[PDB]
Amino acid sequence: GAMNSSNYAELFNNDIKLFVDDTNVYRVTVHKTFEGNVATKAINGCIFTLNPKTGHLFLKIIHTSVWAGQKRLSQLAKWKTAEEVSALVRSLPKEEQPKQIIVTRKAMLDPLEVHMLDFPNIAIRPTELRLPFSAAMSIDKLSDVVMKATEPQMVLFNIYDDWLDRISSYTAFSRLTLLLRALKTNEESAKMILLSDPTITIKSYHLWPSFTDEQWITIESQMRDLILTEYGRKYNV
Amino acid sequence: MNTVPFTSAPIEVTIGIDQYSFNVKENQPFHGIKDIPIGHVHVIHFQHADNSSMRYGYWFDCRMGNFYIQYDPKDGLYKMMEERDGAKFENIVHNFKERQMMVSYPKIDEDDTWYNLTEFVQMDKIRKIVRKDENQFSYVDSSMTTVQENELSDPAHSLNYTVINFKSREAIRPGHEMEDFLDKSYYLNTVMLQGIFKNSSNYFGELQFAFLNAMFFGNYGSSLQWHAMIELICSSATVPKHMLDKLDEILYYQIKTLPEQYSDILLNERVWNICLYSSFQKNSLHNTEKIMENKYPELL
Ligand SMILES: COCCOc1ccc(Br)cc1[N+](=O)[O-]
Repeated sequence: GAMNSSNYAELFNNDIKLFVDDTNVYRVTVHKTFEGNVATKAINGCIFTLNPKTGHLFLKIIHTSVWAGQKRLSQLAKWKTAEEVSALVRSLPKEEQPKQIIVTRKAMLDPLEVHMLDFPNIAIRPTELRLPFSAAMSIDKLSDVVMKATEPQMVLFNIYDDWLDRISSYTAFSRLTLLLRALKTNEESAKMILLSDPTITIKSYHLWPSFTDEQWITIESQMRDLILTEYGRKYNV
Repeated sequence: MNTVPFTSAPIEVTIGIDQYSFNVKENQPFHGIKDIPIGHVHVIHFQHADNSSMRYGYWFDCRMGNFYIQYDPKDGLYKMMEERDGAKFENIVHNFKERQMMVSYPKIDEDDTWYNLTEFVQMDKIRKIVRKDENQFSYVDSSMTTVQENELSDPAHSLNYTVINFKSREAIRPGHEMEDFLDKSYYLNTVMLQGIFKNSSNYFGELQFAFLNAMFFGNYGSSLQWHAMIELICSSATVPKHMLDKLDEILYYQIKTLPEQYSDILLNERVWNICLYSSFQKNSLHNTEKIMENKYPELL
């Protein structure tokens, strides 16, 4: 059934599973027309498909051409998401296919179930967690590859960098969700925290800076403060 | 006009014949139902006074044989049976008819209700949904489960309605996932009408039979089937105009006949609100929408 705080450790067991987040698939800017009406312009988007145990990210870039001449784009975006996730599963070797796919938004359940009819043994699950994966486009290297794409493209990343050499999957996912929650609540401050010290760099083959264990503790504390603060600046507390 | 004689009435029971019903007392000298209109299927049905659990009954057509009801004290129910001796049965009917020990099927001349509820219902199709080939009539009760319910446990006691499942490979063409899920026309017109039912009359016959079993026996799986068959039409953008017009008449008479006090359990809020107000056919069921709004505005 639904994934929640109670069954959280299941994410890090040895049954292959993927989170799918569709919130950055259909992205637009709203603007005025010469006649003073409102119109939208699509920009490139992406499906965020993540193995929380291993950190493997299947970033399917959604190029604006897929929307050309289509109606009801927000509905279509869910079905396109499900089509691409199904295509990804079929492309994987049997022993790499997931046993479960957890969708971050319940509106993806029926589209994904229908596209996965050929895979009756893959469980499609909602979640009660409010995960911050929308903030994936605040990671500079991910945003850059999405915006530069001139055609549909899949790009593979490890969203944990080399963290699993030193920490467990549980701890890695907790750090990722902390970073993304911070970027989502106050992107400017979060990015300042991550890059304030010019001596800590991002490796070419990494997404995040090369912090030592002690520096990650400082970073993580700075992110918590930011989230609590913003929570105060918001509700005045 | 045909007759189903009753050997006796040893236990107190409410007896239905189609949309009519009457109470019979224990050992009351009741010996059957006469003046049954020829040309339609009928259902005789029972609810015992001591145990309202299990409404049960028999679908039959008097053109197919001579049927009578006798209480079995071992199995504890009124059983339908066919008499092959046409003289033995005629003697039974005339004798009881002379003693005026029979109720008369109380049809008002102006009244087309039963025709309208059974227009497309055929005994031959009932006998394929309800499989018991040694009899010409068909037993149904409150508890019998459908083939679909069973897949989700005695096969011989099942209601073999046509399985409808909107999230199934049967319903969804590979490559048309979004199209077929949001517009069920190919599943209605190609899979179900052309493929399985062969024509709209057989589809409506099964829809009508499912409703009647839901209403007369409180059969839950039959109610599920009735609603599924409605939803499949309403969720199709492309339906022959004659089918939409006929569906509106069918549903109007079903909603008209339903007991006011059973709407809470026999009507699915989601299906009806979707069908009347959101679906492709939201504007194609004028008579049904008007009766539903005036008779069950709470549900909507
Ligand atoms: C084995 O005995 C079968 C007797 O058959 C009948 C019994 C009761 C009634 Br009412 C009518 C018949 N009938 O038509 O013959």
